[PDB]
Amino acid sequence: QTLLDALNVRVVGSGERVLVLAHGFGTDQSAWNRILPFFLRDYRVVLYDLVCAGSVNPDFFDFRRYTTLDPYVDDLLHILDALGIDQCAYVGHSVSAMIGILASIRRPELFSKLILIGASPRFLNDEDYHGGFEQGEIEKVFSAMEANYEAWVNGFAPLAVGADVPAAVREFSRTLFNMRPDITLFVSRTVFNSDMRGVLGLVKVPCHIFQTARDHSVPASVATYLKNHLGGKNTVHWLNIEGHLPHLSAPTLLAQELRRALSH
Ligand SMILES: O=c1[nH]c(=O)n(-c2ccc(O)c([N+](=O)[O-])c2)c2ccccc12
Repeated sequence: QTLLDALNVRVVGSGERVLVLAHGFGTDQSAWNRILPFFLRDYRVVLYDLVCAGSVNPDFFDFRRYTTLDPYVDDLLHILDALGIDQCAYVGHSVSAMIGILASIRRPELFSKLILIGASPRFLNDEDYHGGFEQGEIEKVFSAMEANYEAWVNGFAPLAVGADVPAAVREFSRTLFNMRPDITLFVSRTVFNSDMRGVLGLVKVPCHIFQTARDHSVPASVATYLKNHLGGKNTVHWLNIEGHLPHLSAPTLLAQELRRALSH
């Protein structure tokens, strides 16, 4: 209840079937603004801000608490229990895909299906696994972010959007620049340190894996990896959308693909 207020929980739409939209890194729930109109007639939509969002009071971001994805999972389950949700479809972008995977292992009855967008269980390369990033490269990123946060945002946002969609570049820049820099750096280490490979097989809920073309954060092989390793019935959607942020860059097409996945 003070948690619902703290994380800007919003419930809209005319339907009864519950659809949770959970934003990822560098954004807030406003990233779903252009999807949302397509779900109000036939869903009950639940949106919230991760505690790291620039829209959330930075006083709530307890560095002693939010050291792994688990406490983010506790926030998500607290919200669904407080709303009296006993079953939903969940859409998680970026880190929210991994949050939803973990939540479903904790509460396998709460989710009818997960829709994962721009999802990766591991970013760092090793001898047996390609995530797309070297440890040395990530360190240099953290240094740049510390040196000049604004410059870092303005250099990274075009790469994350990927396609030449200047409105989405401005929009992602906007929400990243609203995040407090100390929070952004800490969350960025949470993201790069994540390793969800050992838990994928514990998932038993069906997963739709939405993979864009030329996603700077997620090589194509990682979407294949999720399809092979998630424990339940998996479907890969190879979206006709370029870049990591299809909800910002191609909302009308992403909305129709979500509608299709949520039907069957
Ligand atoms: O240089 C980066 N390259 C990246 O691809 N990411 C990143 C990794 C995972 C993601 O889900 C996102 N994202 O933008 O939602 C971004 C970063 C995430 C935080 C900080 C820096 C970076």
